[PDB]
Amino acid sequence: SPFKPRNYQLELALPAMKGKNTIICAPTGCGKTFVSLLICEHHLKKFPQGQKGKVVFFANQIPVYEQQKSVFSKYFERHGYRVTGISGATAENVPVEQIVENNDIIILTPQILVNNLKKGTIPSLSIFTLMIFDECHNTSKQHPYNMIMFNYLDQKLGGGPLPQVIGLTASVGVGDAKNTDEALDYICKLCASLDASVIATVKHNLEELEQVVYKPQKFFRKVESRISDKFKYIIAQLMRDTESLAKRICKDLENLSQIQNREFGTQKYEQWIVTVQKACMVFQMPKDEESRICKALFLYTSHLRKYNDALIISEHARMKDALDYLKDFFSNVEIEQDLTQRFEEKLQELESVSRDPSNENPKLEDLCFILQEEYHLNPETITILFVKTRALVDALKNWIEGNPKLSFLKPGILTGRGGMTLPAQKCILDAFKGDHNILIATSVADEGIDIAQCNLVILYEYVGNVIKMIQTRGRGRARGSKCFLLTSNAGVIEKEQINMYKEKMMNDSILRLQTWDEAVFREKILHIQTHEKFIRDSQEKENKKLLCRKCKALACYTADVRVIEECHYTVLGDAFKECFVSRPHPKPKKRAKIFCARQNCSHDWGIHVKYKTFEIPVIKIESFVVEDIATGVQTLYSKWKDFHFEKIPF
Amino acid sequence: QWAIHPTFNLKSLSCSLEVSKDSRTVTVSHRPQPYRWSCERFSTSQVLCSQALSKHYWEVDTRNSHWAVGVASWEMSRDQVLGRTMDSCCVEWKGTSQLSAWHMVKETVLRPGVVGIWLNLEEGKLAFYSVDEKLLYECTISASSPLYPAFWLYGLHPGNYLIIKQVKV
Ligand SMILES: Nc1ncnc2c1ncn2[C@@H]1O[C@H](COP(=O)(O)OP(=O)(O)O)[C@@H](O)[C@H]1O
Ligand code: ALF
Ligand SMILES: [Mg+2]
Ligand SMILES: [Zn+2]
Repeated sequence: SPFKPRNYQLELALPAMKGKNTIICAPTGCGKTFVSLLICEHHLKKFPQGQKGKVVFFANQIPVYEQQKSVFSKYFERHGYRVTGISGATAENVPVEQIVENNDIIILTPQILVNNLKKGTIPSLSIFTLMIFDECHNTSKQHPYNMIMFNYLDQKLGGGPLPQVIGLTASVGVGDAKNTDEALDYICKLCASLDASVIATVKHNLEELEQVVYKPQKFFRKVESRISDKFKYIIAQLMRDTESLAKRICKDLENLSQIQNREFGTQKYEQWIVTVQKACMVFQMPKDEESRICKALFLYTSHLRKYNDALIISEHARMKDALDYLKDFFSNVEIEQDLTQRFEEKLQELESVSRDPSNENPKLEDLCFILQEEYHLNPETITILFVKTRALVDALKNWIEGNPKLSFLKPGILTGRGGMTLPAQKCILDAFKGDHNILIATSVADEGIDIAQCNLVILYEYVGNVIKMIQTRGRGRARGSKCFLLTSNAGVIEKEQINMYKEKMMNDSILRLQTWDEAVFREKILHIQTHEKFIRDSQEKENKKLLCRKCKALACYTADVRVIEECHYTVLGDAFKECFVSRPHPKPKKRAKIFCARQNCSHDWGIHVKYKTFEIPVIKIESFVVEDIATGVQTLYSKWKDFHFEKIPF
Repeated sequence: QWAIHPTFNLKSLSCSLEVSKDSRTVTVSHRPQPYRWSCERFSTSQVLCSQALSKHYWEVDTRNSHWAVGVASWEMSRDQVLGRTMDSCCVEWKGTSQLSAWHMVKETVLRPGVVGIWLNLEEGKLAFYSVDEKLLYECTISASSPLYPAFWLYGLHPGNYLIIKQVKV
């Protein structure tokens, strides 16, 4: 009620009010949600007595879903329209076939609608009259939005009434253009993909926009690395030693992988290790010596990979975290005794260099400096920090809570479900309206969190396509806000600069497109839709052995595996009941795990679980190598979809 | 007459902040300046005058963003924020476009200008001035340990420099 509609909202609403399928392109923070409110209200009130229509509203991430549902519920309570929502949260849900019919406004996540359409419970899209697509720029190759549109267009082009389509965006996306022409082509293809005739952008009331919406400012921070790293040097020495050990047993392995000049802390090295594994555990010999060599190479490569992960975490996260991870692996888990001696040799030196604060990670130093100086300048402010990986979320949480210098900070974690839950996310969000001052977020904090007060956005080695850049920068709804990209690589800065340009070129291309005459636009859109529909339509149309990946013991055969509930795999038979051994006090204790029978091979196959009445063990294809019963060939399967056999029920 | 002709010290310089060869200029560098790691290093964008003060006057200009000028003892914590600890008393032009004087936990807020500090430890009085001249907040503080002028500069606005101006009688 207290919200007073501004002029530019009416301007944007106009074409949709008329009743054409439209796309709205506006800068972040202008209040496109209120525009959707007004369009929905005007469209619904238009119908005559005795006839009513439905409204559908999607969202990708759960917190966005929750806040949109709350906004709609608060706005439309007074008119008496009944709204509702569906999500993964609702358990034992009433069948949707009629919860669509009972209510007026329905909020969803597109996967639900796609599921129902594929199953067929919802007959056709004609039950609806208005479809609103938030963050509409994602309508592309296989995103669920595009599958919904595929159903829509396949229905329209062949032979019932169809609903109006409205899309909202803050950046339509440029794709991979190298010139204005390809940007124009990409935008035209996008508009065709969702059957829109009009693109609406505010121009008449621009000046009003400038003092209504404050554009955030951008900054870069390059941080150099240390020339001398004791931990890096000693771990690299361990790398050289372990590599020599691995080299000595094998006849050759320089030649096995085409990769060359492998650095130590690079992902290329990790790919090399994975390739050497997948090439060596598949290597066969004419027999116990074969298993022994396989075991030795497996252990060597596993420790190599674990140390490489420790190195990358060390160069990203703080000093202590890498040693924590390594010590946990060693303690939790012959040759392995030798390697344990090797690590325990250096442990104390590693701890000593870790507790020397002079060798602290420079990135953390500069991040402390930025937070300190900002919070000195403004005592009160709400800032968001963006990372790549949840492990880094936990690491930064601990490091922030453990710094006496940053007594100001009050942390709040935020991440996608699976793991924080839905009500926890809702509470953390609502608290910011409160005693929290900093929010550590993963990728879910894009596409609109709408915190009314945010003046600082920090990117911790977080870059990508232009869409992510714009959606990250836009989070600073509060005026005077700033964004800081912190990194230790110049190429990242270059990518950021070129992405800024790409944004500019897209913004010019859309203005060029707006000049085109109507009904030629629609004609070329129809042509593109027809061509793409033709392309898609014509686009598409035993008893083997399984053995332990580490000791090559004959685990089982696919003739004895019965799938339960189409989604779990198990095997019956006393023969399998000897080939493994459980653990007396399993590490989770929260149920007993499976392990290789021979004391030589401590390899985790699967886990126990109980179906309705029966306790049974289940295995993962990630544990075995498959071997033909006729020939001696082998492959490796990482995922049951690739494996092909006689899938048999319980 | 009581005025001294102070100069910066090169032992408490911040890696982000740079000093000229004449040591009469401080400024904010575009990129970090690698320096010796020491327990003395602030790890934050403030510096101290070289001269120790155990009847002395010295004045700085605020022309050319966000600044704090005051007095601090050597026994102050290096990582602590200027003007909020026990040993420090300063005046800062805060981000709300206001000038204020900060005491142990308190902040008395009151148009920026070129500032000056006149101290008399024998009388134990601290006076802040604006040259136009004008007067700022005056206090009665005397420290057992000899003090130094403490200057904090905004650490993210490149091209922002501070010069102590050397007037004569
Ligand atoms: N009439 C109004 N007056 C003031 N603020 C408004 C009004 N209508 C909407 N808003 C603000 O707009 C915000 C929603 O913006 P939103 O559309 O989510 O941004 P974006 O365009 O980036 O998606 C809300 O936080 C609300 O405070
Ligand atoms: F649509 Al937005 F922040 F870009 F809510
Ligand atoms: Mg939005
Ligand atoms: Zn085994």
